[PDB]
Amino acid sequence: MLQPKRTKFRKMHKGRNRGLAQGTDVSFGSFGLKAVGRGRLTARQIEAARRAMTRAVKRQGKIWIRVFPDKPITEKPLAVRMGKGKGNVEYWVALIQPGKVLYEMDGVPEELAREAFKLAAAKLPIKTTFVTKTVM
Amino acid sequence: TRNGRDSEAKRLGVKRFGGESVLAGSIIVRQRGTKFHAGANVGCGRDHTLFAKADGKVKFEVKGPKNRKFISIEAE
Amino acid sequence: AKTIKITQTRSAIGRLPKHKATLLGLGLRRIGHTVEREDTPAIRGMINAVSFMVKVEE
Amino acid sequence: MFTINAEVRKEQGKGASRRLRAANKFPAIIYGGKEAPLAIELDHDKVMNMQAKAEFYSEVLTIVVDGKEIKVKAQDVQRHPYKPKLQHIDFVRA
Amino acid sequence: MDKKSARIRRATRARRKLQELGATRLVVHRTPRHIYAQVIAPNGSEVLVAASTVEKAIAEQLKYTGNKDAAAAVGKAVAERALEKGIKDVSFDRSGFQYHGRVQALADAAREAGLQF
RNA sequence: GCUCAACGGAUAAAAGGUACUCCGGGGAUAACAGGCUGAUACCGCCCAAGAGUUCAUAUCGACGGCGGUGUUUGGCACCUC
RNA sequence: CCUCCUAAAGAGUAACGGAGGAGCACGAAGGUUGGCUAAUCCUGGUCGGACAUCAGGAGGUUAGUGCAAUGGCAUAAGCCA
RNA sequence: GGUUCUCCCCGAAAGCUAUUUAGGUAGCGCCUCGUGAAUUCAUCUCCGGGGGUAGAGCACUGUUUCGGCAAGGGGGUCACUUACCAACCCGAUGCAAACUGCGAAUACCGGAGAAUGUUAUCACGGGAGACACACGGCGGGUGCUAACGUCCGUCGUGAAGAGGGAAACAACCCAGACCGCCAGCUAAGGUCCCAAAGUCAUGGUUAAGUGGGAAACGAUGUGGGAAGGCCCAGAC
RNA sequence: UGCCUGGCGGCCGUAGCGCGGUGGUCCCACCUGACCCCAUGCCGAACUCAGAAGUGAAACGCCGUAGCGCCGAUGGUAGUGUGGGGUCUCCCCAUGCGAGAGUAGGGAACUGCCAGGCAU
Ligand SMILES: [Mg+2]
Ligand SMILES: [Mg+2]
Ligand SMILES: [Mg+2]
Ligand SMILES: [Mg+2]
Ligand SMILES: [Mg+2]
Ligand SMILES: [Mg+2]
Ligand SMILES: [Mg+2]
Ligand SMILES: [Mg+2]
Ligand SMILES: [Mg+2]
Ligand SMILES: [Mg+2]
Ligand SMILES: [Mg+2]
Ligand SMILES: [Mg+2]
Ligand SMILES: [Mg+2]
Ligand SMILES: [Mg+2]
Ligand SMILES: [Mg+2]
Ligand SMILES: [Mg+2]
Ligand SMILES: [Mg+2]
Ligand SMILES: [Mg+2]
Ligand SMILES: [Mg+2]
Ligand SMILES: [Mg+2]
Ligand SMILES: [Mg+2]
Ligand SMILES: [Mg+2]
Ligand SMILES: [Mg+2]
Ligand SMILES: [Mg+2]
Ligand SMILES: [Mg+2]
Ligand SMILES: [Mg+2]
Ligand SMILES: [Mg+2]
Ligand SMILES: [Mg+2]
Ligand SMILES: [Mg+2]
Ligand SMILES: [Mg+2]
Ligand SMILES: [Mg+2]
Ligand SMILES: [Mg+2]
Ligand SMILES: [Mg+2]
Ligand SMILES: [Mg+2]
Ligand SMILES: [Mg+2]
Repeated sequence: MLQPKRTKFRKMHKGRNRGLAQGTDVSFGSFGLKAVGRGRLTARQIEAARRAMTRAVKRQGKIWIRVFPDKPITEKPLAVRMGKGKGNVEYWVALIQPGKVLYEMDGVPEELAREAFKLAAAKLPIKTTFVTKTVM
Repeated sequence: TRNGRDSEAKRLGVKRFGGESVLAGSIIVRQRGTKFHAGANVGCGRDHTLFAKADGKVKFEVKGPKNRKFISIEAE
Repeated sequence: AKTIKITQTRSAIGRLPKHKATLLGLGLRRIGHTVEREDTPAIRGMINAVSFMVKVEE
Repeated sequence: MFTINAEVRKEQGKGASRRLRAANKFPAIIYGGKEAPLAIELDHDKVMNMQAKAEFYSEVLTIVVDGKEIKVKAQDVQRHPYKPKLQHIDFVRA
Repeated sequence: MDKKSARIRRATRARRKLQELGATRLVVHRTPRHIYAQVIAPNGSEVLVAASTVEKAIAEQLKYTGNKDAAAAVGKAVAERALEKGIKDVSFDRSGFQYHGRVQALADAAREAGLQF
């Protein structure tokens, strides 16, 4: 399960998730799983999808995870009123804008990479597309 | 432990912008450090406040090898 | 300069304060009020800010 | 030999470029040499099927701008964030 | 720091204060072999008067160009030339060198000759 | 010469109980019910590693995903003091 | 009471929002004149080691500032007489 | 809690600061009346300014993945070595309210000029009210980018605003009612009937009463477009 | 008038760094000597004084060179003021403003006052 090893600060303002993605190209492998949607990926969703695609390629080839869940998410428990300080950190998300290449793969035939990515995509809360490496 | 504290805003910043006619003594900029340095006809106070040493027009300029900000007073 | 005619075309109700200030600057009083003004860039600046609610006849 | 047909852009900017893409066309630039850069428009479908071939990025292409022929090389490509579309192409005079 | 850069650093504060005061300055330069003196206008881009040991007219009547006696000669020379052009009030710029020996001899000579500083 | 620190400092000088209670008021403000919300809850689905001798989907189903209801635990304080 | 963010590129701007600090110190740790320039890493060196002091090189203020933070600071505001 | 005749002009606030203060009060802000004073003030144009926000970026502060190179830590040695871990440095890839070697749009300050505006401006003096705000838009904090939630900023409307539209519906859209008319034109929104106005014209799509509630996901539903594989050496 | 050098400025990396070459009559530098003026929390390293046997090695100046820094379009993209709109956590249209990064390319500074050496 991915998570920052240490952080300058514990908690972070909600913020917004406007704009288009940076890192929209297959830069390490031969194939990629690109986000078409906008949303948050939790560390558990990222791991769930990583496990699915790894089992699929029978632990042959190489996998890259282009996303990192560095955003701390707080939550107020049940029977707790409003105020009295910001809630406690429970999980970590990665903000996802349309275009982000989430995962990359190489060392496997296109057909297999396509299936592995089909299996991982089902564990994600946002719409994805299969992408291939390009000459510029 | 608990948060909840903050200090009073110190009302710092530029008091007289470029071109403004000032009488000698008028504070041009209240700042924490020397974000702006005193140029010609401009004095520097103990709290790094820049003030007019002569009547005239406020002039902002970038001078020197360190590309620093300077406030000067041009005669009008 | 030459004279132009400006007419308020929409209501000032709900308009930004600056836009109401501009309509006062043109002397436009009510919807449909046509007014004769000198075609200078200052008058043309005012016309531009409140363009959506005035019609110009040159 | 890749032959691309193009028209000169009668307009420039955000508004005008977005209007081309809605009209199944896309802006592109030709620069390099002593010559002034030429702002051009391309048919999306045509260039899209061409760039599918690896040779497009290596070979010298000919751009036909109002009769005139211009030998160029694909310098840079701005692709759509997630769709299989082209946003803009940089062509350098060869 | 190397000798030259270290000297310029030592000279910077006084030169900036003199610039600020808009004072006419008598700039002294010293070398193992020679001693120089220039009277520079407040703008700092134009010389009003100058004298040194590289000048044939001064070096001729001196034993060695790089000693306290030569310095006193250059000192007397600038003040005389400055007074001929009406330049009376100046500010001494030691230019990173200590106000001592040769530098002092030049400044004491200029003061004697009639220059006011 | 005051941690007059409740720091524009009611006095030099001050803690509690009331289910024995009382008055003026408030739905400006809690408890019941309504309302908004739906995190929680309950119900359903998507993916399918695996269980099922053999076989994912007879019956189940991990890691994760999307909803529906207003229905529990709650949030809010809009209605009635 | 002080510092930063929230604060929407002048000022100001709320919550039982997110983070910290003050209620002192100093006759020099003040004034001025004159001078000086860190951190960190690599190489070599009695005891001596990952790290003490010494020498060279890289580095260029990331050091330092009595103390929180931010803005400053080489003409140093840093360090010495 | 209540506060009694009429007409006319103007017209708030629900904010800041302090308060044994918090549903009270005081100063300031905003209203009104009077006196005085400048082209005083507003819009726009041109001119003179400072930004560190949006965006972006990754040198700095942190954080992050892949590759390359590697001081150092952990296990065998009886200094040498290892299928481990690995800071720095180099190349590649991201992330930031409390990062910035970049950096807008706006906004704000100042100068000049015209037009317009019943002085709208400033000062002094008389009289106040008000310091429970609400919703909607934009930018945020908090909360679950939950609440007709809560807390700031900024604009609009309601408050204190009738008329037309959104079935009904303070706060949304259009629009600001001095009085009379059995005239006319328009706005939002509409034109088959209830119900004023097109069963209007032209060209397409849909067959679900979709229109007239809802997602991941699923499917030879159907319209348009560009390409491609196989095929009379006989494809499906 | 030209070439070279020193000083003092303008400007503040198109101006800096690196690499290669190059200069000593003059200037500059290292250099020689040190009792003394003056100096070292020790040291003539530095500061300083008296000089001229040596050398341009270092430094410094100049010339060359795109390895790095630096400057940098055009076009597109991001954002955003105003008006409008949607499927309204986010977008789109009209209009105005319009980055940052990257790309082509530029680039081995430019300039004033005074003084000294040399040459015509
Ligand atoms: Mg636009
Ligand atoms: Mg108090
Ligand atoms: Mg009672
Ligand atoms: Mg209530
Ligand atoms: Mg209840
Ligand atoms: Mg409330
Ligand atoms: Mg009720
Ligand atoms: Mg501010
Ligand atoms: Mg602002
Ligand atoms: Mg100190
Ligand atoms: Mg000093
Ligand atoms: Mg060592
Ligand atoms: Mg009125
Ligand atoms: Mg009190
Ligand atoms: Mg301007
Ligand atoms: Mg941002
Ligand atoms: Mg690595
Ligand atoms: Mg008054
Ligand atoms: Mg009150
Ligand atoms: Mg209140
Ligand atoms: Mg409020
Ligand atoms: Mg509310
Ligand atoms: Mg009321
Ligand atoms: Mg009705
Ligand atoms: Mg009808
Ligand atoms: Mg329906
Ligand atoms: Mg067959
Ligand atoms: Mg020596
Ligand atoms: Mg040499
Ligand atoms: Mg432009
Ligand atoms: Mg720019
Ligand atoms: Mg640019
Ligand atoms: Mg750049
Ligand atoms: Mg070049
Ligand atoms: Mg000469």
